[PDB]
Amino acid sequence: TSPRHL
Amino acid sequence: VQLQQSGPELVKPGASVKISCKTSEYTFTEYTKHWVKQSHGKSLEWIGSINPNNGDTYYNQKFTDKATLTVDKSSTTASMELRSLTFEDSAVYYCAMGDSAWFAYWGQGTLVTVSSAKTTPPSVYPLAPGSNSMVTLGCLVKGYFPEPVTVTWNSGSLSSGVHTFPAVLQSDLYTLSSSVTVPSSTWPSETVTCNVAHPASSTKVDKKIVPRD
Amino acid sequence: DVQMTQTPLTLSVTIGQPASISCKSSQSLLYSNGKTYLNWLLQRPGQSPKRLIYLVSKLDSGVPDRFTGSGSGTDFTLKISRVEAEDLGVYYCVQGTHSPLTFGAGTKLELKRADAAPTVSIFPPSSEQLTSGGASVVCFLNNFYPKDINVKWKIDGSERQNGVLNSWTDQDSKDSTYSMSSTLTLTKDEYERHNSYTCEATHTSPIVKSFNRNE
Repeated sequence: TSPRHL
Repeated sequence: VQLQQSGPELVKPGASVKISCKTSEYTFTEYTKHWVKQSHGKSLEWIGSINPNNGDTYYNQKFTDKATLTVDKSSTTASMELRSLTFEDSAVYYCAMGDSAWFAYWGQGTLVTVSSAKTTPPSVYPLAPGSNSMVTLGCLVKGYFPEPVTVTWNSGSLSSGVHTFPAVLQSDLYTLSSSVTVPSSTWPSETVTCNVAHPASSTKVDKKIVPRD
Repeated sequence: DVQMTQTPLTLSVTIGQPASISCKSSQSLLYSNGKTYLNWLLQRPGQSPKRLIYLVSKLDSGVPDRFTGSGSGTDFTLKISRVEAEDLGVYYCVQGTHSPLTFGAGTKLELKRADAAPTVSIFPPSSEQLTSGGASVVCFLNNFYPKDINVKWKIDGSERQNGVLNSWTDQDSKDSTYSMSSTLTLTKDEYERHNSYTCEATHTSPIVKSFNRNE
């Protein structure tokens, strides 16, 4: 996954 | 890969400015692009980040005040418009990669000077010895505004023994100097030149370092 | 905003010796997918950041192996087992689990080496600048170590203090030395009013260079 801000 | 940032900008206080960033290879245009502000002599701050796919923008609340992030239709160029500029907005602004390539690739520019002065192109003066193994020449570049100035020796052929010293502001104008050290046999037989470029004043000088008497 | 406390703020290391930089965070950096988004960056002055460690411990594609990163939750450490001249610059931690992304203050890493004298050079005002009615005597103190060094200016034997401008460089990435420029700027009239001009480096000290206007 990923933070969306990243 | 590369990020290619637009160039140095001089902007009057009150105005706005837009800084762009072009992706070199198609493969990274989808990636999230980040924007970071480094104030002179200082540390790093996160401005925000844009998703070139859909356009989603994520801001550090400190800058909603001040930064808008868009992307062209290709998503090959991510821009940042800084609105209503104050003196505290003078800094370097970077553009950096995101997603699984988070902060692996950074652009190079961009210096923003917020000021009301006109540009002043530098004077350039040659520094020749004039009274052992090697000889040190020099290039004095005095009284210009704003920053930056680029200095090169023989269009980049000379890089080994070069020292370009940081500029210092002296009552509205910047002065820098550059030294170069070559072998004594090289000079004055062959040619040594500082090339000095001041883009804000579209100025370029190619000063030959001829010996004195 | 996650506060990122980096320590120490400066570092000075003899080449071959190790270095260590710590990063402590006000919040945990563990993300709900089990990954911790903490990077280690290096910046050489004027240049742009380069990535060294991502996800706390993974080396980026090109990075030497004396670099290691460890930690979890709120304490992270970057370690260099043998430091070299190339490693100079400013190291930051940055977290990206939480928003806004936040960086440490930085860590300037300074290399230690054996003492070195400046090679000092003096340059009389150019004729081009004299034509314009000013005179700048430029002095260069190049490739010296340790970083602390001073210039004094002697016009005709005595110390002059008005008219000086000084600029220091950062450490060199190959020989790990330092360099300096000093400019005494007189008016053409004041300059043609004296004969002997001296540039004196206090640091093997002192080191002087002169010229005579009449020659």
